[PDB]
Amino acid sequence: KKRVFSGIQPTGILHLGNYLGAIESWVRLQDEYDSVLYSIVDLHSITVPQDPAVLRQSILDMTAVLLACGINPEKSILFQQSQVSEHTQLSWILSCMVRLPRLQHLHQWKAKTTKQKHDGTVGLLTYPVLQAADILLYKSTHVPVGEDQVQHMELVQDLAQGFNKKYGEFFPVPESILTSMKKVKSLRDPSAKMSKSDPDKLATVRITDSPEEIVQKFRKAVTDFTSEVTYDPAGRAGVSNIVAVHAAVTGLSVEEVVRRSAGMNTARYKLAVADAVIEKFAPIKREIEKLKLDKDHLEKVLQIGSAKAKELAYTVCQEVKKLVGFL
Amino acid sequence: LQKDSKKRVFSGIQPTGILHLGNYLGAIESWVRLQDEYDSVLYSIVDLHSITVPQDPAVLRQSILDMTAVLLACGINPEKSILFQQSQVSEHTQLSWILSCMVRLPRLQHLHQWKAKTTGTVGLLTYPVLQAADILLYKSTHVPVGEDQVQHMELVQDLAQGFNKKYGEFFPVPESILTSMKKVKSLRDPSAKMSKSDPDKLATVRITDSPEEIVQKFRKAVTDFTSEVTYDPAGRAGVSNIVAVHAAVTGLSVEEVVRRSAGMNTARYKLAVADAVIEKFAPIKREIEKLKLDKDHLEKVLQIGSAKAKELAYTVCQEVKKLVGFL
Ligand SMILES: Nc1ncnc2c1ncn2[C@@H]1O[C@H](COP(=O)(O)OP(=O)(O)OP(=O)(O)O)[C@@H](O)[C@H]1O
Ligand SMILES: Nc1ncnc2c1ncn2[C@@H]1O[C@H](COP(=O)(O)OP(=O)(O)OP(=O)(O)O)[C@@H](O)[C@H]1O
Ligand SMILES: CNC1=NC(=O)[C@H]([C@H](C)c2c[nH]c3ccccc23)O1
Ligand SMILES: CNC1=NC(=O)[C@H]([C@H](C)c2c[nH]c3ccccc23)O1
Ligand SMILES: [Mn+2]
Ligand SMILES: [Mn+2]
Ligand SMILES: [Mn+2]
Ligand SMILES: [Mn+2]
Repeated sequence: KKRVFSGIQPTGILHLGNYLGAIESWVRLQDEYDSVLYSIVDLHSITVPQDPAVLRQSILDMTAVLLACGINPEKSILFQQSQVSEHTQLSWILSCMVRLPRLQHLHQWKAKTTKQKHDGTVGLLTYPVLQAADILLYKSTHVPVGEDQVQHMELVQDLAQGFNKKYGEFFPVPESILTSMKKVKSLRDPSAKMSKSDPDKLATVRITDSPEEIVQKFRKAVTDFTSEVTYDPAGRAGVSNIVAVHAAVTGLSVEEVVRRSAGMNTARYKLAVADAVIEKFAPIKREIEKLKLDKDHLEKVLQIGSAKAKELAYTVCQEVKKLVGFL
Repeated sequence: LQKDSKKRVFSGIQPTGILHLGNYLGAIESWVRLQDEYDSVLYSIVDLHSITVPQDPAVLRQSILDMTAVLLACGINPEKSILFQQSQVSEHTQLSWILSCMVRLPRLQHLHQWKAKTTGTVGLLTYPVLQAADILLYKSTHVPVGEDQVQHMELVQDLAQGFNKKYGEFFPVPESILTSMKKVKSLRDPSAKMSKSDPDKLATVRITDSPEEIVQKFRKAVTDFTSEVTYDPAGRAGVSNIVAVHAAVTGLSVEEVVRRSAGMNTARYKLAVADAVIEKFAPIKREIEKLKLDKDHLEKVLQIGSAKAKELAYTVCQEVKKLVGFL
């Protein structure tokens, strides 16, 4: 059977990259596939230190945001990763199949400075394995992610294959789902992806930002000194990112938005894109504001989702234990 | 040093391999005794730990049953202690993940066990973290182990303290219990500990060994060619190990066995120790043989024990989750 799985960390506020890279896919997917699971991955969150009150609130906030984006709990299973014990159990098993250098040499770790590598947690080092577990546990076939997680998907595939080699065919080898906006760039540093953890508030366009805030971020967005608007990602990273965003939020092609902007300079154009983003977000923000007020419902939503996931997970984990030799 | 009110003993053994003199003198004998000295005692067959070395599932399966027989035979009493299967309690890996988010890679890399085995998997690298979780999960205060695990125990204490520093005093900082026989030496290499994983059958005195086998192993035991029997670990490692075993099995002191052996050559002396070991093991071996006959009973003992552990564990893990911010 086919099944979609994807995850998002509760920490920070959901932004334009998350939305274009993945969340939009999630919403579409729920109507295309019979079985769909979306997880707020709180376990992944703590790979970096979290304040407990902040984390608790982020989970609630993310729940509101996802619902506001269109995730329907009648159609998908929206759940809290920590509430399903099986994730870590499978992760352990998987970790017994992975050599340390495989993890060390993943770009997301490898890129770090020697110091940063000395400072990061073992959880941070190992999250791809947990990620593999999150996916494999439900025998998922399709996984929507951003570009930064592609390498991890290969590991997930290798893990499925490796388990299968040993114990016989058990796990489907999952496939990534990527969008054109797989790597939305930071507004302030177009070399970098847009991130929830970016300390620079200007860089990141959040779902909950005011129109005034969004316009300002686009006003401050780094471009270049060419007046005309063109799409040229190698040449003009910031402008191209902005154009791409525009195309994505409008449903027009890059070629069309560039066409429509003739005679408009970048500076003006950037504010246009901001207006487009504001429109796309606006209904979502209205719903979030409504949802934020009923904590109980948000908690209930996760609880029920978590119960549904647990039923699925328990069954698989028992099968896994038998294959391994535990039972 | 241990000044928490509720005392609890925790210890674990890997199902894989054949229990040997070092396991028995180092740990297992202790366990039996402890079950009478402490009101709460947990002994875990740590199957999760075994798979840090790839296992054949049939072999692992059988190993678990066999370890259960061996422990019962040694005198572990399931109405006095909780004898359980690690894998049946999901909380261990849950806690382990959280702890792994509080430790850095170099700390793990520098551990002697890791360095020794890898001169290697993520699971192997991180077993000490799981070990900490195994202990901490039950708010255990006392941990009987051999010498080879002492370094790991210092990490367990550090992890408890780390968690406590962050979230408030929650975990007791456990203490090792060590015997005189904390490092029983290999009969063929007195510089090395006796190990289940040692390929050289002669080095290892197994619980299931025959009297002829045991006598031969002592006969072949490596030692010096000084005729008299003395205790001198620095200068006479092999002989001293044999003397120490003799004293442990008999209940007599090292100083006493040496005096009684006055007028005895080393060769005859070694065989005398062998006889003493055979006698100690003989009832245990008979019971093992009997217990192996009823697999349903062995399975049921673990099942019952695992259910008891699960209830204890669930309660703690929920508390931990609240502290962390998951709940
Ligand atoms: N700039 C981006 N463009 C497209 N997709 C993205 C972008 N940033 C994150 N994603 C995707 O969003 C999903 C959730 O990732 P995550 O929760 O780590 O968000 P994040 O913005 O990277 O936050 P953090 O900075 O805390 O890691 C993943 O599939 C990830 O690939
Ligand atoms: N030679 C020894 N002397 C005393 N205690 C030992 C000895 N070897 C192991 N132990 C103890 O026995 C317990 C179980 O360890 P374990 O199950 O790993 O046995 P092992 O013989 O080391 O097997 P392996 O070689 O597969 O690791 C631990 O507390 C360990 O410290
Ligand atoms: C720091 N952990 C992490 N970052 C990521 O981008 C992934 C995401 C959040 C993730 C965790 N489990 C998943 C399962 C399927 C798709 C994405 C994820 O994990
Ligand atoms: C390979 N894993 C491992 N080797 C050891 O000696 C320890 C033992 C078996 C262990 C696992 N969990 C424990 C909790 C308390 C005391 C010992 C252990 O772990
Ligand atoms: Mn991320
Ligand atoms: Mn419009
Ligand atoms: Mn060992
Ligand atoms: Mn006797």
